[PDB]
Amino acid sequence: QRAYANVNTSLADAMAVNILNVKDARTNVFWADDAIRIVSQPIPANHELFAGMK
Amino acid sequence: MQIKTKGDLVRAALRKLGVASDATLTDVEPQSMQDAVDDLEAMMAEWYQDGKGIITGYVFSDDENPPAEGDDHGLRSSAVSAVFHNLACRIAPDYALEATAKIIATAKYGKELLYKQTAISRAKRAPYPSRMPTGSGNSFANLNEWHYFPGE
Amino acid sequence: MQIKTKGDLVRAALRKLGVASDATLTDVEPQSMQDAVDDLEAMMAEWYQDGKGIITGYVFSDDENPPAEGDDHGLRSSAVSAVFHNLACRIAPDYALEATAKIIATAKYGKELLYKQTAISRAKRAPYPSRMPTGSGNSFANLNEWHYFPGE
Amino acid sequence: MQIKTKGDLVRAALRKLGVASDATLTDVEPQSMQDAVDDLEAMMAEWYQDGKGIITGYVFSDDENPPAEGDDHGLRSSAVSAVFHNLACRIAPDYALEATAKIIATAKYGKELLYKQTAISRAKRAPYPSRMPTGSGNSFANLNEWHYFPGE
Amino acid sequence: MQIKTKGDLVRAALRKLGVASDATLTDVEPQSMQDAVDDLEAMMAEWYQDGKGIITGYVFSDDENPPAEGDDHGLRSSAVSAVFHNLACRIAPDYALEATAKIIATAKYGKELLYKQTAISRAKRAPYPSRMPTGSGNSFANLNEWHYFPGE
Repeated sequence: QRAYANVNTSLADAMAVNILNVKDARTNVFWADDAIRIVSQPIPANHELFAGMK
Repeated sequence: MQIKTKGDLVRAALRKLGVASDATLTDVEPQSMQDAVDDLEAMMAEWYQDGKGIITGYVFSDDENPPAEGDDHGLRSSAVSAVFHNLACRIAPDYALEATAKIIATAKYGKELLYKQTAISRAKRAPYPSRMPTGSGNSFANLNEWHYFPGE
Repeated sequence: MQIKTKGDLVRAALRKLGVASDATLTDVEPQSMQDAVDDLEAMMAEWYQDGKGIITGYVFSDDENPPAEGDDHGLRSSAVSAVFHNLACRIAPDYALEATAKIIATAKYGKELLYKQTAISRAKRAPYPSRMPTGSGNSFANLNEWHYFPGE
Repeated sequence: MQIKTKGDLVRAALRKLGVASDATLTDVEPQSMQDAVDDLEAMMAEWYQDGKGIITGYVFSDDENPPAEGDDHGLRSSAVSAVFHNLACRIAPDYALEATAKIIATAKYGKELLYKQTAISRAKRAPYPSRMPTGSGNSFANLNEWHYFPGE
Repeated sequence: MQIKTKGDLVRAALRKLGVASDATLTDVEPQSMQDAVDDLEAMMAEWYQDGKGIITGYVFSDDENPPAEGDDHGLRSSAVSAVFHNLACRIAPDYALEATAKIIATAKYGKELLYKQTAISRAKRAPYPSRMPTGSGNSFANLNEWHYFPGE
């Protein structure tokens, strides 16, 4: 379990959280290309709706 | 119909057993009537197994309203006979009695008629398994790529 | 329900036995109540075989509370009738009586109804054997190269 | 549980048989109590065939501590009813008595429930015979030259 | 065990029969004790057919020992109930009585449990016939010229 550690210490009682966004701004977004994926399926034919619809 | 309350059901059961009626000269005490009402409630709770038993429309009184007796049972007109016959059968033990053959037969017949309609409703057929094809006869289903039955 | 305590259960059992009820002008004796409560505890421990028996929601008292009487049984509303009928049948030999056929049949029916739901729940199918192939029709199994069922 | 000693089991058995209890005006002598405790020990030793019979956790008394009565039997909560019902059945003939039908039926049911779990655990399947090949599909065995199942 | 001698076995048998016990108001009769001890010795001898019958651990008294009563029987803890129940059944006709159904059933059960382990031990399979080959698979024996089983 220790092999998955991503921070040096844990959350110990009275630690202060800091909100990093303090003034409104339009964001800029960077990523690794595989970090965001899209799942797409056709509407199931056996649905209650789409009953007699071609 | 005159048997409108749990007290009425208990009185009918006692009249069937021959213990108390309107023509008698000695009557059972209200404590005994309350005990019989509690036995009726227990019997109906045992029958109606929290929705998976025999559905009749019986209403279970709450302890917030003090007297359970005096509340309308809510049964249909066709279940009163069965309910109070079964109640007489259940509460005959208390007075060192034994319900007669006619009472027992009527109790069995009434319970059977009580569950007949529920059994007819519950006799349902499961849908097609998830591994049936719909078949090519269903051209409309074929054109929509509905090639197998969903299941569940 | 007005039956909410082990004492109410014991009183109902004694009423059904005819030992002590208002209809017989006999009051319940504390020396007969402690024995009946001990029997009820023993019967429930025998039924609920440490989790592998007839689950009823019964609450077992502890030695910390001196009077076992007065504690709520915790039984669901659909179990009390069966439980007190069985208790009456079990404690009849203490007074050297014989529970009548109606009480015996009611105890049998109630015990069966008690175990019905747990039997339905426990009627489960074992998983596929570790040596069966998954077939070539399962897209996800083919993708993950899971040619054989996990087993166990 | 309220019953925590061999004498408690014996007194419960006498209560069932109707010979003596906490309300009776006549009682049985301590020598009879000791005889009943001896019969209980003999019956438990007969059941527990040196570990090859019925396992219940009963703790056999030792002669260094004088009174066999007074020791915790060590039984689980689910075995007390069975043990004292069979004890009552066994010691009924002493008082020119006969255990009743309900007591006998409960004794049989209790003994069956006592051995149920041990029977389930003892229902084991023997390993493969020493002349059975492991098959060529058993890759690890074939590589390690375990062509045949290990005999035992 | 608190039953350690032939006298304890005889006293238990008489108590079971109701001839002499503290449950009644009779003491064990000295002349009856000797006859019961003789019957017990005969029954052990008849059971244990000089080593080819039921093995129990019973120790047979000799002419040198003055009192037959007082010697430790030597039985294991799991045979006492069977021994003294069978003894009671056998010595009942001396007093023109008849042992009750529970006593007879317990005697049968005890004798069966007594012979269970010996039957398991004697359930042994005969060796291979001397005319059976060992098969070419038995490389060691076939090289050592043991082409057939030794038998006998």
